[PDB]
Amino acid sequence: MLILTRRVGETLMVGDDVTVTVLGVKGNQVRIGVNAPKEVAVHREEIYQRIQKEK
Amino acid sequence: MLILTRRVGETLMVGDDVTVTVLGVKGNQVRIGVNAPKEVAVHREEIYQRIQKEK
Amino acid sequence: MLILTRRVGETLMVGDDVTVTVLGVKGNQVRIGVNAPKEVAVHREEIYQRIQKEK
Amino acid sequence: MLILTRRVGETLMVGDDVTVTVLGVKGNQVRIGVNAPKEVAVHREEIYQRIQKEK
Amino acid sequence: MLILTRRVGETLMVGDDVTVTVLGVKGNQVRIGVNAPKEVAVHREEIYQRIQKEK
Amino acid sequence: MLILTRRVGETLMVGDDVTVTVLGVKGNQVRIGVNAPKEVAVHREEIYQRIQKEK
RNA sequence: GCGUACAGGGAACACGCAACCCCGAAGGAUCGGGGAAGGGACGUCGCCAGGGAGGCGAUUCCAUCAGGAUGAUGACGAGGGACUGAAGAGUGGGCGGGGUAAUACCCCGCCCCUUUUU
Repeated sequence: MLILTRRVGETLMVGDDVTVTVLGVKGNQVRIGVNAPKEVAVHREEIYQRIQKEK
Repeated sequence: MLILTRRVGETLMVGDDVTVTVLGVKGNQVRIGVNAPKEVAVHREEIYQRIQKEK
Repeated sequence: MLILTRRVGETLMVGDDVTVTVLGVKGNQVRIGVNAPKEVAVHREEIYQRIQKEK
Repeated sequence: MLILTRRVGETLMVGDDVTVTVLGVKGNQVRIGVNAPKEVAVHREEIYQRIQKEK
Repeated sequence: MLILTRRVGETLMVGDDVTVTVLGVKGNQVRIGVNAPKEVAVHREEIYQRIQKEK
Repeated sequence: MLILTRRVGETLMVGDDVTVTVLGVKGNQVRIGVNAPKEVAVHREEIYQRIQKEK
């Protein structure tokens, strides 16, 4: 928790085989990248997050 | 795989129950917050993997 | 009175507890930023607010 | 918040009677030059602000 | 077969004089042009082959 | 005659026995030219056609 | 990612464009509509030779060291209430001195332009 200074092009083996990686910083948006396996779902979509909060 | 944009002080629940969360940007560095639970580990990249597999 | 040659995105507080910053510089254009509490006022071209003050 | 887009020397007074001006821009450096009285304080957010935080 | 790597506007003759070029690429829908003689029954994809199959 | 939309490889035959089908897009270059019959002299891009014009 | 000379009070991002995704009930021709979002996209830009098929080149505090905690530090006289500064280069413009038979050019003390120093 709170790992400061993971620079743009690093962080290649974190979590466990899920690889959260910073790929591109432009101002105040940070294009994060998850490479989780296909049996583990990733959702960011607000309305998909509201329907994962509903059902 | 590429989630679009996650901005400063957002990103409530992504992936599984890990809350990979951004905590601002000071220049060209980031501050990733990961509140994964207390039996899964989050270590950094393959330097530590080659520490343990050369021990 | 010429306190500091302020860099792009340098400060977070200048003077007293008013939180006046900068952000965004395109050439000679410098976008100043005031994050004051809303009970006090700020104006770009104050000639009509001074003439309405005298009214 | 992002109220004003001044170039070099375009205004000399911003706001009410607190006298936060802009007097010359050295490119990326921008010069806040004030004429607030001695009974109110003017400071910065620097190592002297950490000195005033400590003492 | 797989006679690939043309750039924008690159090819002008494929086989005999049928003049199949490649226009600009916006997204993934490529803009295949053809400037053939119209006496051959060139069309779109296999829905028109289904149209001549029923006809 | 200029079909503006074709998707990535969704055809197998187009028109008569020429069967233009794309496979891949990176940059602004494209793959083309699959599955022509072998009896017609197919060559590219144009400099071999100028070489046969010298013949 | 690129232009704005424009513009008014409380929106850490105002107008084009590009860029992306989807539909056509679509054609003999660079045809329309919608949005700032959605889905598995190992992201952006650039070049080379060929045939029943695929390969190559460059990327941002690149400032370090450390964790499982809304961290430490490395960066300007080194801080300033006089409308404050200090240091270093360069393009130029004027003055005076030197590189001295002499002319032109190039360095040095002074003032303005650009740029560097949390």
